[PDB]
Amino acid sequence: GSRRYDSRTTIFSPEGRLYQVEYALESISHAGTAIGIMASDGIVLAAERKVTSTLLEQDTSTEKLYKLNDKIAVAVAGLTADAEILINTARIHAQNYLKTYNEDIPVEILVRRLSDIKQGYTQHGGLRPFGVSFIYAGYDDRYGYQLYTSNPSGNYTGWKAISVGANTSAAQTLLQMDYKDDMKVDDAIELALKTLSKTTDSSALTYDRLEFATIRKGANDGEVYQKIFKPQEIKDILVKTGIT
Amino acid sequence: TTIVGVKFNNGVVIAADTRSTQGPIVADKNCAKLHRISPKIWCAGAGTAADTEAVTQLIGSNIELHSLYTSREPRVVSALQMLKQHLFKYQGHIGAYLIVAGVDPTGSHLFSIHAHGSTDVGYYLSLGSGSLAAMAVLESHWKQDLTKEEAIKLASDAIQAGIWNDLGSGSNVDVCVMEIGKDAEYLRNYLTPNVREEKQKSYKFPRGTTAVLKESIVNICD
Amino acid sequence: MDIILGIRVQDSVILASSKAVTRGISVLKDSDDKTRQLSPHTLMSFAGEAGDTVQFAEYIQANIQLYSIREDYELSPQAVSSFVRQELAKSIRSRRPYQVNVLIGGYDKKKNKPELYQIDYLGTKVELPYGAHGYSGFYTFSLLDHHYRPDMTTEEGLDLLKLCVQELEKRMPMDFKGVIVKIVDKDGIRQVDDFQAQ
Amino acid sequence: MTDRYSFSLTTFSPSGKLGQIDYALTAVKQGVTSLGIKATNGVVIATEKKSSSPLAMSETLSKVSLLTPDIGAVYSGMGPDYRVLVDKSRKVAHTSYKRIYGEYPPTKLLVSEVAKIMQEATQSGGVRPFGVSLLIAGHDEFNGFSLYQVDPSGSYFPWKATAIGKGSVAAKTFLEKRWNDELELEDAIHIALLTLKESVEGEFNGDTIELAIIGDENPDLLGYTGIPTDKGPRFRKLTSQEINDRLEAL
Amino acid sequence: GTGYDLSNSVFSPDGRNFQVEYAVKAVENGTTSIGIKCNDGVVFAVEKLITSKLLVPQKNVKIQVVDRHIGCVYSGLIPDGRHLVNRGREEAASFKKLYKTPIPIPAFADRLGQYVQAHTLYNSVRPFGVSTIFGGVDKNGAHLYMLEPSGSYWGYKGAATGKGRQSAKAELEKLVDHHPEGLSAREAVKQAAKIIYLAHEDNKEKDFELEISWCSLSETNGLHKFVKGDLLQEAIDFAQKEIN
Amino acid sequence: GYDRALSIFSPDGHIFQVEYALEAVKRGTCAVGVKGKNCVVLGCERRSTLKLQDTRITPSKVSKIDSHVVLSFSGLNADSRILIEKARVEAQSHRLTLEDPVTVEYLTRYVAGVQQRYTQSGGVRPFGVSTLIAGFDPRDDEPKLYQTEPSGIYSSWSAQTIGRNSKTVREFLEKNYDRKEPPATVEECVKLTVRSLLEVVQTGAKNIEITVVKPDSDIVALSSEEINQYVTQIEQEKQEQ
Amino acid sequence: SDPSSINGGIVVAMTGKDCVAIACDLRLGSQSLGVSNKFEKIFHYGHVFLGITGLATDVTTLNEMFRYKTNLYKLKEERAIEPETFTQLVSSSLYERRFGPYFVGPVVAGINSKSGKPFIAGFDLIGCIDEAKDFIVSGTASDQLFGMCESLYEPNLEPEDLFETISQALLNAADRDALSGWGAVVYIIKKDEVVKRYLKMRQD
Amino acid sequence: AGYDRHITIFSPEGRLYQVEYAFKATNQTNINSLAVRGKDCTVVISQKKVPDKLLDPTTVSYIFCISRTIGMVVNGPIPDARNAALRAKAEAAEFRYKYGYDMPCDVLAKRMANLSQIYTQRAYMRPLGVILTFVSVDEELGPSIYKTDPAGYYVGYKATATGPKQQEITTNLENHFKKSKIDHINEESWEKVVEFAITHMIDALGTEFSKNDLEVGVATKDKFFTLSAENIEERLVAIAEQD
Repeated sequence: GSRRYDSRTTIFSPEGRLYQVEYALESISHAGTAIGIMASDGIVLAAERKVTSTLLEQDTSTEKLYKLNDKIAVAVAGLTADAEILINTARIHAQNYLKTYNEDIPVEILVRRLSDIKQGYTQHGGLRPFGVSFIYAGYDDRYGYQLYTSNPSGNYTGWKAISVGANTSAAQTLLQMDYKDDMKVDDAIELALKTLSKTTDSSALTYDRLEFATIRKGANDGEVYQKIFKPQEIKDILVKTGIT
Repeated sequence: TTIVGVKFNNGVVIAADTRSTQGPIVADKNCAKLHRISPKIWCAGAGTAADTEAVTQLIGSNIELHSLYTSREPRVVSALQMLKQHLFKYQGHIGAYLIVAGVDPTGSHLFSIHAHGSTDVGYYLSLGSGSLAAMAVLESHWKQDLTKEEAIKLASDAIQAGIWNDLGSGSNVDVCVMEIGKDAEYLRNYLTPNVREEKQKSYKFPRGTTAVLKESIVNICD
Repeated sequence: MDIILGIRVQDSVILASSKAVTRGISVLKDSDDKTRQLSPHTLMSFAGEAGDTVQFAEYIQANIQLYSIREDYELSPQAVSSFVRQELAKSIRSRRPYQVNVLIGGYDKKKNKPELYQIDYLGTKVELPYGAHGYSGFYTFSLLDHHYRPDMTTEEGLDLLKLCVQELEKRMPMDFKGVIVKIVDKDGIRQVDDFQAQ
Repeated sequence: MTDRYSFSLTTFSPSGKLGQIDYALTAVKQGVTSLGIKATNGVVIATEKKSSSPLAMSETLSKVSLLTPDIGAVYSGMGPDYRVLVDKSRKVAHTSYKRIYGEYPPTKLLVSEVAKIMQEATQSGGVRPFGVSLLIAGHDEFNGFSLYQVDPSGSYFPWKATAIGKGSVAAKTFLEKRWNDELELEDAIHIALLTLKESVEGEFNGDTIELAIIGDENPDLLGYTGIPTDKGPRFRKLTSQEINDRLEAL
Repeated sequence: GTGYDLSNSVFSPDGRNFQVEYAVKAVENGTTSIGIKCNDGVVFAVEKLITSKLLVPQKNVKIQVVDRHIGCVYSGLIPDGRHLVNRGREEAASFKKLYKTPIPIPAFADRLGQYVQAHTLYNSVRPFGVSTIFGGVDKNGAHLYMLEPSGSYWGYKGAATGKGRQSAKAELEKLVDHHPEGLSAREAVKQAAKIIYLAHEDNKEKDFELEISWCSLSETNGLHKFVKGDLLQEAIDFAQKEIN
Repeated sequence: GYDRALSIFSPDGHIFQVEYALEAVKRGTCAVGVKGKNCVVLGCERRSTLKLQDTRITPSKVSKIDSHVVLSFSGLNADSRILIEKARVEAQSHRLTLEDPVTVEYLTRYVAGVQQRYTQSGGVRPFGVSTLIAGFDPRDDEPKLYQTEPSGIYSSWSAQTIGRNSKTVREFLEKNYDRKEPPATVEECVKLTVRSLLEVVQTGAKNIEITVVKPDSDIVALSSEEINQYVTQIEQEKQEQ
Repeated sequence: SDPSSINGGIVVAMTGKDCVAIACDLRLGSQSLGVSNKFEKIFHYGHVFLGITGLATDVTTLNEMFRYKTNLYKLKEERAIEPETFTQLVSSSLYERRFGPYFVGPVVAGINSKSGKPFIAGFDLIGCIDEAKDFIVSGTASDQLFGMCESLYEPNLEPEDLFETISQALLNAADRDALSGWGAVVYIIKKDEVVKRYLKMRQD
Repeated sequence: AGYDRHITIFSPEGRLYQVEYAFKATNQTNINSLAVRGKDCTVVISQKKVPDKLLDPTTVSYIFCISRTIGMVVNGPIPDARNAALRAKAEAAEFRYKYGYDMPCDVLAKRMANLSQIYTQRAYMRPLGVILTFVSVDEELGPSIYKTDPAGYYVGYKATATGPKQQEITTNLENHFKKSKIDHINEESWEKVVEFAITHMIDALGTEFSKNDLEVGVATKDKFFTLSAENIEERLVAIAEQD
């Protein structure tokens, strides 16, 4: 009978826990460290390209930092594949929302959108969750810049800054140490890069080992501008940190 | 519209006008109604041009897939099948009409189909408005064992008959030769007797002739 | 048909609706409301198919609040107009399409601006200084084209309204049994009770 | 009957792992070592044609297969898994892209699309991940040549060059040794020969080996003439001759 | 490992399904029953075990007919074959509905074997606990088939199933040698009767009843029908003599 | 398609999945609410395990289902959201269908079944969230306090807490609250709340988050300052002795 | 009851020299009633622009749909769409409606960014692809348009000449349709830039 | 855990034992069969074993005619054979129906292989423990040989055999074919090719065969068919002459 074979994903711990969720979180520990910060003027996105190599092609490669919308891009902690699913969906969802209201989605709506979607696997289906969590970087009309997060459990919060993947507590400490509310993006940039270089598990923090992006309302603007830095640009700003 | 095709000795060639119409009004002075189903299987269409193109794109896609899936060269019949198989399902409500032909491992093939799944086959085929004009040209000058040029020449003129004597047919001459041995050749505007004379006057305007309420520059990038 | 009237003046939107109700020969209700409040700053007026024009209206009304309370937020009429059209866009191609023709008056807070959208049952949307439905505008727009100025105050259009109403009062064959006059502004929605005498 | 396995078959380990994937990787690593190289002028992929019997006709099995006239694929792993994915890949490309856009998707999306499938196997119940990983090379107008590697994780990333299967480590090792940016395909072609030669144990020749490139468009292969815009497929498969030709050039 | 049997569709380490093999267990346990293809046609013979006097003679009938030309009989759990039989009755109906002809025995044979095998294909599908001897006269002669829960059936010069099949298979083999010519349905009737009693000697511990049916291109014209009355009683005493 | 029955009577007739959901409830950060004479107040401890969060954009542990009716809970923030969702639809539905917003009970009974369903529902686990429901009925100021739990059971409470340690503060509340005298003043009701809060919260203002429903869709959440001021006052009166 | 005729209004594209000019009137109306002189029938995606004539709500609706799709495209693409791709997209979308069809005249024009080439295209309502190298016209006054364009047009005008050309072409044609009127907008479109203009006209 | 044995999922080694066990049920029926492309033709020879008189021998075949052109021989449980053949038979007509021409042999195999591949990946589906052998004279490919496994894996063959002693027959032909260097038999008449194979069948099996002993089928241009015992014996006659 089929019963033999069910891992019974959604069943509660005797303590009321979901080990898959637990273990998904656990794989996320193994995920490449990814960090994001809501500055006063913008939001910074930097994450470590994990498991890199020489003939690994960096430029086209994005394994972490993906753009759902021009006001919403995200960093990914988890299976690259799984997120891309949710990535695509959210985009549509936003696009739908856009196509619904001709207006961009307030980030949480999209966030909570994916939140319950993860939660979909959580409470039903016998289906494994995604081993993925996210940095949600978004700008809205309402709260302006918004930095959110999610966990495979779908539980999700806002942040002034946040880190995911490995070394989170370390980063969190460094972040919860060094952060201050009024920080400008470029400060947070290096600050992360500082945190990154330090929380870097490898020897050196290098562009080719990183994905980086920013959400910023430019100086000539009224269009809050997302940007992913090119490896060189990353490598360039990598120098600007003095990290060189 | 006049679309034609003629099996010749070593293969088959098709032809159609470049004239596209909206009712009395020429929609496109020069269009292409000929379309590749597969490199060696080509078709042009009559009735709804959208349909003709639309379904054609679909089928060849399958054909290609099927061809890949078979890893063998397409066979006109399978397309021929799918079409009616496709079309007949729509009860002809997709009004496309097809002269479909192609050379394949099985050989050269020439086929006509109508919206409802009616499929016909013969050495020579013409469809569209002026097809009758062509069909005349066909019935008169078709003989068995046509050469390439015979196929070229005969098909050449049948189109013209439509071009000249059919209002829906005119503009320029499109030719796709499909020969068993070789690659097909698509001859666009193969014949263009219809060249418009130079305008008796240049109507170009002096600038400032127009009143501009307002001007602005549309941003492109972000 | 009924009479759905609206105007976006400088700082506010005024919405006017014929108060009559007719089934065949009889005028059932002369006191009727033909409008529904979507939000404090979003009011929607509508005329069209009897059951539908009610059903669709309230239907949408719940929807927004639902979203609204969901996000604990009052939407721009723009989105609302955007939204509503989408419904019509479906419904017009639905099995039994709504026949409904709406004015969404609204005051964008974020813009601090009134907003007046017209959408047909076809689901064609436009924001206007002023608008109508069916035979309504056919008399009026002239006066509006004549008199209207954007700056025109809350009180002013009302007069212009009454004139336009009077025109309809005069030129329209069917008695509309008075009109309701409501106003969307920064304060959102309120009904002016006294208009036929004004 | 009535598949009652609706529940995800692979589940996160107490360690947060997906063993089937890991075991797929295991099986993938078991796969016949197969490589790919993205050169300046183009990209090449290569693998050893595996004969489990000379009675069997190797050519009748194709480990490299064109997905689009500019895109073709190769794997290391269970042939059958590779087989069906090809069709879907082929199909989804037409459907989800061409039958929409009338053309052949940029290498990434198709890759992104393919990997999507493999993920689904990992997640949806009743199914197991596939026994292969994929080296995929394609040229598109804007991104030009590109080379991708997709896992049963459904993860995919670009390469300058790479190899999958057993000797791939040793290969990639030698690849990194050999590879530069400015490698032209032919040298890269020659390079692959050199490289795969190592992963090759028994006979090494075009009849033992499977080579194909993403090259310049091939009007001859277009199967017809008269269309200026379409100059034919960039992909091609290489003949044992051409192979053995360059195996002289060894 | 172990427990491969514990789920149907599972392959044993040697690549087998023990469930079916276990289903085969009760098949043997199934009442011994036989079938014979005579010269023109076939004969179906089955022992009817008398559990008690409260049983009403002739009433509970084992051999079941499909269409009008096809009789069927099975050792195993009665409701199983019955359930199956109905499906066959369905099959021919559809077949004839489509083909306007009564179905060829082999045609009919094939369709079932699939449906049985279907129950080998899923760990949730309980294989069949029966093996049906079945056949009849068709366009070309008759045919004699016995289908196993394995999804395997064959053409049978003679067929037997259930407990006493050995005693049967003995006698069948004999008549093959006794009559490589063929056999008259009458003798086919008669001999089976002996065989049954002989087959009953395994189950000799209890009294039984004898049910025999037949399909004769000659005598039933190709219909399938029971043996009844004198001719029935004939073969009885014919055997009841010969049994001594 | 996944029907598998997770919720099943134990040998002794229990559903541990339910019983385990109770744990995530307990595991869930404590939540509490009390109904003043005219009013109801909802205390919640912010999960304090982390900080540096933006609390503005981070949702409140308490949430409004409808202008006159709010809910708070303890359990997985996920499970709530769905529960949070359907109820919101429900009210609007009731609003639409019945030309009227729900009675607090009505949605309460509604939400209960949803849990209660997923119990004898197959192929799904129950929620891990127990909830507290607050609101004043249409045209009724009266405090309506409802406690639900993944077993889908609801009830009215003079006051109630849920989550971790709720027993502790409950004991506080059980004695500290008096039915004969609801803390009529919102503040004193809030006060009694915060008093009960620090009994668990262990010294935080931000750690605490407060919300008050008044009649006629009057519902307000309290700022840490307002909170702290009570925190301050409460401490004093304690310190005073 | 032609859903095309109910809104009326018209759209035209042209191929200038190394440029393209798209135009539509600004008028909207129900039958003889005009409604929005402020209505706009052209839209733009990245560097690729779309004017459409027909039933407006469709145009409105579709306008999203592509904007909807374009992003999904572009985001996946990580780049803007080229028209000819977008061309297929439209026809696909339309013929997808083959028996559900919108009432639309859509006209697509842009400058291919890679080739730097100007481009135009135009469609029926079910997505028949009409591509010309000169001008594409859509809307009730299309008949007028050819009269203007096929006469006025000449290859590779300079944008303003092109502008001036398409202008009087549009303007004059507009008056000769009842349903088209109330102002006109033009996007003068170059590889880099696009110029928007408004054109005085008869407001009757 | 250990259910990986029971179901289809990668072993810790990434293996499918249900598949590999299905590989057992292949030779379970213990029939050594072979297939060879002749010059123009293709011939399949197989053991026809009749355990019982009471059987109808004629009803016993693992060689199935899938199409007019395509016959197929099966190695494994007769039900799966009876199962699979129909599946194939369904395809060709539908292929023929859909595609206007009869399915070339490989395509079938390619098609059928997918199913196993499906069963391979699908859990509730068990695979079938049969190995399938697809031959016919393909108008484009002439003689052609295709053999599929429960794994969904298949390939062309110059020639191939199947059975317990398949290994040896393999060797014999390899030797012979290496000796011949040519993929297919030079013999024009399948008759010889039949006798040729039976020879090498008798050879590599070291076992003589009577007319009943062998299951035989003949792929010809546009037609597949199977021989009678007479034809068999007829071949058995001449083999007794040459040998």
